[PDB]
Amino acid sequence: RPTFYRQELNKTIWEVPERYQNLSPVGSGAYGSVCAAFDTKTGLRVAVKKLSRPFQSIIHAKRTYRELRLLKHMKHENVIGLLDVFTPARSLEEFNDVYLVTHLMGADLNNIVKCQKLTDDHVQFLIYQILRGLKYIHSADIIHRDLKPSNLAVNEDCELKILDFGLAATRWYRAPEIMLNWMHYNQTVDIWSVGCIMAELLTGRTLFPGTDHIDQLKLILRLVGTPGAELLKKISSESARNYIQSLTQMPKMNFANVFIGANPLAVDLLEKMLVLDSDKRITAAQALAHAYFAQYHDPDDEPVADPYDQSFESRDLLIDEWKSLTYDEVISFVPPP
Ligand SMILES: Cc1ccc(C(=O)NC2CC2)cc1NC(=O)c1cnc(-c2ccccc2Cl)s1
Repeated sequence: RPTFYRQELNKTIWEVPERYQNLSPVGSGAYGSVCAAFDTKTGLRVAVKKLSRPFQSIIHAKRTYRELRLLKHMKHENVIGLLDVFTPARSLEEFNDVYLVTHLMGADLNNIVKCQKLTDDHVQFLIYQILRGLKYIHSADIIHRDLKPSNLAVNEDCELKILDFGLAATRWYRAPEIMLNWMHYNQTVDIWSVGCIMAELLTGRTLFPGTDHIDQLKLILRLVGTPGAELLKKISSESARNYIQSLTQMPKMNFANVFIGANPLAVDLLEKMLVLDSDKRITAAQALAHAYFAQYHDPDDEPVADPYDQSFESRDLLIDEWKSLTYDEVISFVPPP
């Protein structure tokens, strides 16, 4: 057991071992607060996350076990992986703090579009890596649900890593079915997000930069028109169907007229991506196979995930029960070489 040292960062109590040094807060990191630190041991720049009130609510205690289980299973280049997990606790009886350690990422895609248009080969490399990462996550029966440039991490070499997966001016990449309560969703809700992101990289501007839920939707549709005949029947919700008919009937717009000068194959993929029909929306594996990624697509170098036991998700257990399962996952952790 290493020696732990206490410090106060923006009125937060941080008790970390005698290896993580010069802790400086960076951003957010779902269900917690993130710090940039220097790991003695390896001599690397790492990211340290302190989970916020891990065992204070039923939703938190369940989410804490969920997050730790995900990080211990993720073994992929385009997916954030777990380097270390610690607690200032000696016994189960004093376990009320959880810390997660990962590699420190250079930047996020919110700055990688900020004020300049990207080259077509740059977009190709970024989107191919998002898709490769999503393919692996989806094969484990996990979906991001809140995919945005904020949780897409890049380094100096443009080597991408997906963050904050499987836990869920912000909802600008939200899919129409998981917003307008349409047909019982699938994994391609993330393909919609990939589509909105790809468009943003090429144009340099956000595709649907709404101000509220009503605006966001009018904007999505000022480009895909209104659902037509075969699709209007598929809509399950009695409430939201009243709004679709309330909207002025918009036609489907040509993506070549909005994405001017852009690669014809990039237009085709975006059109196969930004499909209102969740049933006909292209999958991560199918989108990798698309002609646009001819230079990068390798079926032999696009691995699928090992079986992920998610049976705990159907389990309704008490805080102290979830607290116990988490503690065993902290002590059973094998650090990667
Ligand atoms: C430390 C940590 C803990 C958990 C998760 C995570 O994704 N958990 C979900 C269950 C799957 C991610 C990180 N890791 C980070 O949150 C960051 C690493 N580097 C970051 C960064 C630093 C400076 C500038 C830009 C970035 Cl993107 S944030």
